[PDB]
Amino acid sequence: FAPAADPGAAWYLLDTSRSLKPLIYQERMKPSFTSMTKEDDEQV
Amino acid sequence: AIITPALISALKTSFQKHFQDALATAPSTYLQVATVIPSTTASNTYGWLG
Amino acid sequence: EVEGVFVRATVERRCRAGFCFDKEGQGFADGVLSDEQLEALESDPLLKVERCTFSG
Amino acid sequence: VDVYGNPIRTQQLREPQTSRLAGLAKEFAQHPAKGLTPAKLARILVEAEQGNLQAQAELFMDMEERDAHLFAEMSKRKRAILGLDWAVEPPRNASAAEKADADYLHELLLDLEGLEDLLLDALDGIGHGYSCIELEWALQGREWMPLAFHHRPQSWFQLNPEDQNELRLRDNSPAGEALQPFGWIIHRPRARSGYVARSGLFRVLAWPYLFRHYATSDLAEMLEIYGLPIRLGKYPPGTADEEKATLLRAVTGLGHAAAGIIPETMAIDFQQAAQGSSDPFLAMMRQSEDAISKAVLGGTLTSTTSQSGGGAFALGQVHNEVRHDLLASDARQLAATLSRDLLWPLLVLNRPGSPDVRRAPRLVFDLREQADITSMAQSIPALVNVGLEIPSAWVYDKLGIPQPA
Amino acid sequence: VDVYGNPIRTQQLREPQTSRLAGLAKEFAQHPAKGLTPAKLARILVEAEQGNLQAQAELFMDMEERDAHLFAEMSKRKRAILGLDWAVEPPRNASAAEKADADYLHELLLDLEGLEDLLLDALDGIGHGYSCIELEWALQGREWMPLAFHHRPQSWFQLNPEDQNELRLRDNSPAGEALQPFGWIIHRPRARSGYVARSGLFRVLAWPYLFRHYATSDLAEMLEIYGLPIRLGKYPPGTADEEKATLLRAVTGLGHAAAGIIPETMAIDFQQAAQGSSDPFLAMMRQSEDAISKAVLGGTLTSTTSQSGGGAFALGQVHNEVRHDLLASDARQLAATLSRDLLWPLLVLNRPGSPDVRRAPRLVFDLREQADITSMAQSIPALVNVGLEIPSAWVYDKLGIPQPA
Repeated sequence: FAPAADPGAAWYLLDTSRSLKPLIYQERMKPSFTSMTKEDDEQV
Repeated sequence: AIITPALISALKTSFQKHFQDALATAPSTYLQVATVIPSTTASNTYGWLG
Repeated sequence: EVEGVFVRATVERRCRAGFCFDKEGQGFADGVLSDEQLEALESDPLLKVERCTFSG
Repeated sequence: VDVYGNPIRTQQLREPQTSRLAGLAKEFAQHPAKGLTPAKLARILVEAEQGNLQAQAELFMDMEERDAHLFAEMSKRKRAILGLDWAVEPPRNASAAEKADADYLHELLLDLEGLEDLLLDALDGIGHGYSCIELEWALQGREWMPLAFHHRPQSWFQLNPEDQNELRLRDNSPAGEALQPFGWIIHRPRARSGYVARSGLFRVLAWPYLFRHYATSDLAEMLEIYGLPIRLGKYPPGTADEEKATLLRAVTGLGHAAAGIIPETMAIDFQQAAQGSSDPFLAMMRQSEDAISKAVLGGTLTSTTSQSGGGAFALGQVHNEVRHDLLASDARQLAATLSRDLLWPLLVLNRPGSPDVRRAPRLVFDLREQADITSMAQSIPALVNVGLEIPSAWVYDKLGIPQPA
Repeated sequence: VDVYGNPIRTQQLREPQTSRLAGLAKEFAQHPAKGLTPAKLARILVEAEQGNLQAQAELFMDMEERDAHLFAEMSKRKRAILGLDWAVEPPRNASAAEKADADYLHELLLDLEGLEDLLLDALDGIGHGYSCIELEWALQGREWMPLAFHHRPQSWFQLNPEDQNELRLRDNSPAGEALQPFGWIIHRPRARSGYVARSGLFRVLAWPYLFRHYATSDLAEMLEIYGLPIRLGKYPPGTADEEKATLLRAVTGLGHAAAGIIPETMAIDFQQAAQGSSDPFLAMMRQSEDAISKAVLGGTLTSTTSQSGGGAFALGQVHNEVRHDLLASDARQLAATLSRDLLWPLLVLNRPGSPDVRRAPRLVFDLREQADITSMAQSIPALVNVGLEIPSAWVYDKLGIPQPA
């Protein structure tokens, strides 16, 4: 169906990920974007 | 934008030396099945009288 | 897929004959041909620019 | 409850507040100092004013690491505090119960490992404008104990959108998260009057750092170019590509090579490479370093050095103006922060009753200045023979000698 | 158990942790300092921030070896500590059993060979940011003994992917290996507040080292080029290859050779070789050396030297500010590390019972500063004739004279 046999104790781990940058939070609060003065009262 | 990001690949790319030497030999096994006989000659000979 | 499109009725410098005037042509962020001419043609926009997925 | 009156619940003390934010512990600094220009620095500062303290904190860390003079000044300033003896004193005209509480707190602080590290971590707020240290609370039976002190990076916090003086954790939400009571020791020294974002000393020191960095980099480049002159070769029409390459290699290696020969039809001209001096660069570096010294430690001993000269009153001359003032200010602010954050939870958890907040014991740093023993010892006998009844308590306190027991 | 509470099993103490990692002992340093550019240094530092400490450790070793000024400063700083007398003291108001335990530990440390080498190895963490010393545990009957102290290179460790403050061995696995309890003495002095990777002093000192290296290499090259001028020969059309070679050899040897003759149709032009001075290079070297001196030992005695000038208070003037602070900080941190790592296993293995961790004896370095005997000896008689009852214990302690026995 969807199998995979991998080692875990080796110096390398299969399918290695890459957390290049953290989970930075991007926000649209108030007088920081135009969505809220020259637009509706929208925030993303 | 940038005209040719094609040629600027060399400068951007970084190195991750994590796949270097990420392997090892099988665990030693001759100890269980074989015994060490230290010697200092060119052709060691064993003798038994039966 | 090609990433790069300008579909906000935006202005870009396209040169027809002896002058460069507002027009939307290539409008892509990737190039494989006409790079020297694209530079003059692909001058980044004057006005609001927004990109889409033509996937052509 | 705490000093600020916020209700205190012992249920939340079993786990750190940031434990449920495993995302923070996996982050890496972005190093915004590399490739920094005055416009970028201005944008960073302005954004920090608006509640984006992450970039400012990372820039401050890079600034601390990359400048040897600034790092030495800050380390000296902090080590000045770290070497001061401290004691816990009971409130004004305290009663027997209050004296016992103060004594128990003093004994607890003496036997609490990691105090020096806590002081060092707290003193980071001098430059960063605010330092947050997370507490680990544990129960060894019936008495709460601070298991350890964890210093959390300033990049982990932000400003409240509804309040510019209140810090909050970064929990992916616009408003962040309020700081748990009794879970932190927040130290916010106040060099200048204003909001928390603008209160750091590194905000003052940023521009001289950039000036020095630019001057040093330019000097390094100019030293690299120095040496041989730039020399340009010229060739006549009808010189093929191979001959062009040969001429180019000859010109390239001519500086290292003492001698060479070319056809009379060619020509090589040796033009000035870089002619000047290091005087402007070094002048800028000296100006920036003097500014940093004055801003950090005062313009009487570091930048405009007090020079040599001993004597009985030499200690006073060197210390009292500038050095004593700065030492006392830093020590008093640190002591106030500690008495507010660490002493109070211990008093209100480890002891029975609800003592009034105004009567809490206060941590005091020993700011006593060494007094000339010889001059004063000469002076007393005349005064006592005259008839003055000088108390012995004043003498014992001022000399540092303890009263007989 | 240990101070951190981790369970302790005496089975694993028979063999060193790294014994089963024979691969480590066969490695050789890669010497990343050779051919080092600012971009390479920045990449090395950034990678070290992310858990690749091998390159950073090797670079730091090369930096220590290749810079004479930096090496001299670090050696002087460490030898300052190595010369301090030390003692083991019992906890606050200790009981008879605690006093006996402290006395036995003191006797054991006195008779333990290799203590000075252990202190020297631990002090490497000042520059490297962390030093790990492996312990060899042996049983001479019923009492455990540290057989020897082995200093393992900083290149043998890494950072935990899930924790940036926890070090681990390099066992070919992504997560490394956790450090065995009671198997190491880890010394991590804290000059600046931050993670372990950023905590080294060599991280601050790296850039001045590179500046000085570039300046010195450029000066050496310019001194090599100095001397004779570059002179270029020109030949007319119709000069054969043999004549070209003869002209080239003549030009090549003309500088050493006082005289030579050429046809009127040829020409030799003597062009400037390298005209300038050593002033810019030497200015850069002096700037870098002053920065290193300030960062290592303070900007009051080394870089901006305190100059000469004796006197009774000259010792205090030279020491108390800067030198005493640095000495006390380093000594206290080393003593805390030792009391945590070496004293505790001895107490909990070599003696019966389970003494409370808060009551463990603490190693103390003798930071007593020489006090002026003559001035104070003049001072006492006046005070005692006045009527003050100064304790003799304070006098004996402060003068260094021992109490009568």
